[PDB]
Amino acid sequence: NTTGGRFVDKDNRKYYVKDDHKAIYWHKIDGKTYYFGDIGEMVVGWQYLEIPGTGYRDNLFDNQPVNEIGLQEKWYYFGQDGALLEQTDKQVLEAKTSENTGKVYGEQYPLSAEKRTYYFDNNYAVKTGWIYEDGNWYYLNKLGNFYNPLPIGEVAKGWTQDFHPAPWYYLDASGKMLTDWQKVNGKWYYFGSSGSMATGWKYVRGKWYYLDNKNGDMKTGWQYLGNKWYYLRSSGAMVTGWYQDGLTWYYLNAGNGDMKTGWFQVNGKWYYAYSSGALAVNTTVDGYSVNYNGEWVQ
Ligand SMILES: C[N+](C)(C)CCO
Ligand SMILES: C[N+](C)(C)CCO
Ligand SMILES: C[N+](C)(C)CCO
Ligand SMILES: C[N+](C)(C)CCO
Ligand SMILES: C[N+](C)(C)CCO
Ligand SMILES: C[N+](C)(C)CCO
Ligand SMILES: C[N+](C)(C)CCO
Repeated sequence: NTTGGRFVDKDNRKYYVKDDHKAIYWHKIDGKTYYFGDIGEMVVGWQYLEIPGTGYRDNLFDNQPVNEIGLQEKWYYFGQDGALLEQTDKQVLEAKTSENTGKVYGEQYPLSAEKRTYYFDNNYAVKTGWIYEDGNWYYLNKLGNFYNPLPIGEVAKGWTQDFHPAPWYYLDASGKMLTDWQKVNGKWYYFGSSGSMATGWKYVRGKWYYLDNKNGDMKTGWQYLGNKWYYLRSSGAMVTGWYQDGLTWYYLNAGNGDMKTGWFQVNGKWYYAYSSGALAVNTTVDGYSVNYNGEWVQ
């Protein structure tokens, strides 16, 4: 809704001048959208800018006061003629890098040789968060790595937290979200149906597995958890019943799986495990005899 002015080439910059004042920030001119920053220099290419449409950064000229309101910022793409790319779906564009953002008309820089697919929201900003395409989920970065906004809107690869104990996801080499059991850096992780990395005890397909409570990696062998011992086989699955480690027998509780100590009964017969879990065999324990199977013979 800006009219009556004209574009001007001056001082190796581009301005829009109306009645001898310069356009600043966002303007809708002649069916296209432009942005002229804080002093009037028309921008081109990739730009991380305050969002348009509020009025506070819109239809303003440099003779007018500017509200000190700090608006939210997003990525936008402008053509080399300054016109905003008004995309609401997706488009393959030169990759944004450290060398091709925040430039104004007149500044010399090369377009990126590498092109990437960028996704856009209904208001022409680069989209972030989860998107679905061709049978897969991809995550578009919401934040910079851990201030610089460059990563925002890029396709996440590898281990990625989704911030609103934020959930972990793993995206493969093309960005596809993995589900179910996956081996990453030599260790097993379970991502279920939703993609969220499991932690703690998890019942999957009729067996118990323990994933590290913080890191998600599947444990095997003997594990001391919640003041009790459990034995997990090499596949990760929790064992119940009798288990022989070398010559030594252990009994893992039916159901819960915790290792028994002291006197315990299995199918009518009595057994004694020392504090280590080791079954007493062919000896006595406090007056009671136990045979080669560890059974109490009265
Ligand atoms: C990965 N999903 C989009 C299915 C859920 C994340 O909120
Ligand atoms: C990235 N992991 C989820 C594997 C560990 C971080 O604590
Ligand atoms: C070995 N896991 C059971 C952890 C995954 C393969 O099914
Ligand atoms: C039964 N487990 C102890 C293995 C899981 C939590 O109930
Ligand atoms: C079963 N015993 C009698 C051997 C000991 C526990 O009461
Ligand atoms: C860990 N336990 C004490 C249960 C057995 C020794 O490996
Ligand atoms: C002989 N035990 C009772 C110790 C184990 C049989 O599975």
